[PDB]
Amino acid sequence: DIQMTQSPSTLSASVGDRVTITCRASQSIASWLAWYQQKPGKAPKLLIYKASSLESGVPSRFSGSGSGTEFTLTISSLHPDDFATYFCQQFTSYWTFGQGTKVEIKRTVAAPSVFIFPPSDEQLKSGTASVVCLLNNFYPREAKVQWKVDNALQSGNSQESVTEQDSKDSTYSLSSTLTLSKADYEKHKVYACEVTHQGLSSPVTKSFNRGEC
Amino acid sequence: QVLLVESGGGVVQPGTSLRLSCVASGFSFSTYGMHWVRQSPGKGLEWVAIIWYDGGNKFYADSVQGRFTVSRDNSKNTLYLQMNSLRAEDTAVYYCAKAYRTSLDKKYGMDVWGQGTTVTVSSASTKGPSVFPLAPSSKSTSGGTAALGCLVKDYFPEPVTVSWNSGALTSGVHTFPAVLQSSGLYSLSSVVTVPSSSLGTQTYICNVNHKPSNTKVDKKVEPKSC
Amino acid sequence: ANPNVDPNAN
Repeated sequence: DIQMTQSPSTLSASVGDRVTITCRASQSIASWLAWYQQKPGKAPKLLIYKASSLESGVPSRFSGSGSGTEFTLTISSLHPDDFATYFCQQFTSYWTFGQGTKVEIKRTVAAPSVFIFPPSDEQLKSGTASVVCLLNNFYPREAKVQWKVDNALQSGNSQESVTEQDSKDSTYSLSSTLTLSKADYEKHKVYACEVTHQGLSSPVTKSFNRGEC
Repeated sequence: QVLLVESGGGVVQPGTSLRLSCVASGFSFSTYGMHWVRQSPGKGLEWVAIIWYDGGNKFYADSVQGRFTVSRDNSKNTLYLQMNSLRAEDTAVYYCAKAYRTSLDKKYGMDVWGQGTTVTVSSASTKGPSVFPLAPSSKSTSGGTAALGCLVKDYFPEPVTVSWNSGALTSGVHTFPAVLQSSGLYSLSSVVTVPSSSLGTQTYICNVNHKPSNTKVDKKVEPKSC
Repeated sequence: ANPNVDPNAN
C-alpha cells in the first residue's frame, strides 16, 4: 500500500501569487504521479501526468516536478479559476490519492455580522427548540462560535454549516444551530452565542433570555 | 469531446443491492480500460475498481472486494458497478473514469472522469420538511440591516429548494448547505439581510419546495417583539 | 493480469 501525503492542506493566496504544493509517497513511485484539480460540485480534472507532462488545454502556468518520493505542483501566477482543491495520485501500484490541498482566495479582512434567532413558538410547542447564530459575509473563514447557557459552555447538539467562498466578494457566511428539547430549554434562562474573529477587536456576544422573546 | 455520465445513484437501505451505470461518448469505448472511483468526506478519494477493454480482467479495492462487481456492455457504451451488501461506509459520490491511452509507458492512470452519481446508504424514510421562521428582532439587527430567515428542519431525502418572494427577491440571500443530524434527517437554513426600515412595509415570504415529498410551504417571516 | 499495465485494446 502506497500512501500519498500532501502539504499544505489549506492555502490562502491572492491572485497573481506563486503557489507550490508538495506531495510525498510512502515509497518510490518513480515518475508515475498525476495531479488533479477539483472544484466544488465538479469532478476532478487531470492537469499533469507522469509528474511533469501538462495535459492538453491546461495553461502553461501549471508545472510539476519530482521523482521517486518527493513531487511538487507549481502555479506560477494564480488565476481566479485556479482556486480549487488539488489532489496528487500515484499509478504504479493500484491508484491512491493524497488528501487534497485547498487553495482559497485571500482578500481583505472582513468582520462578521452576528445575528441570533430564538426558537419559534411553533417549534417550541412541538417539544424542540432550535437556536440559530448567524455570521454573515466575513473573511477569513476561521470564525469560532460557542454557545454559552448561563455562561456555561455547550458540547454536542451543536452543528455548524458554512457556505462556499462567495464568487462576488470572496466572503464566507456561517450558521450554528443549537437543538435542545423544550424540557432542557426551560431549565435555563440566558442563551448566548459568542463569536471570535480577526475582524472583531473584541469577542461579540449576542444573547436573549428565555421568555424575553 | 470525451464525456462520461454516471447514473443509478440515490438513497438505499443497508444490506441491499444497487447497480450504477456509466455512459461514454466521444471516444471508442470498446478500446479503453475503465475505472470506478468514489469520494466521501470520511475516506477522501478512493479507487474502487478497474475493468479491461474487453471486460475480462477486473481488479478491486480491498474495501469493496467480494461485495462489488464491475462489468461493461461495449455494445451499449455502458460501464456498470454492481454494489451488494451495501453499508453506511459506502455512502459517497461515485465517479467513472477512462484509462489513459496506450503509449510506451508500462504504468497507466486515468485522464477523463464523469460528473459522478451520489449513493446514500440510510434507513430513513421520505419525510417532508418543517419550515420554522427565523424572526427578525433587536438581536438580529446590525446597523441599519436586519437578518431574517427560514429554518427547514427534519427532511429526507435531499434536496430542498428555497426561494424568497416567489423569486422576486434575489439579493442578500444565503441558503446554507444541509447538515445531517444524528436522527438521519437533514436540516438547512436560508437567511436574507434586508434594511431594517422595510420590515414594516415589506412582506418577506420564503418558498420551500421538497420535491421528494411534494411539500411546498410558503412561510411569512414576521418580526418578534424583542 | 497486473492492475497497472495497459488496460486498452492494443
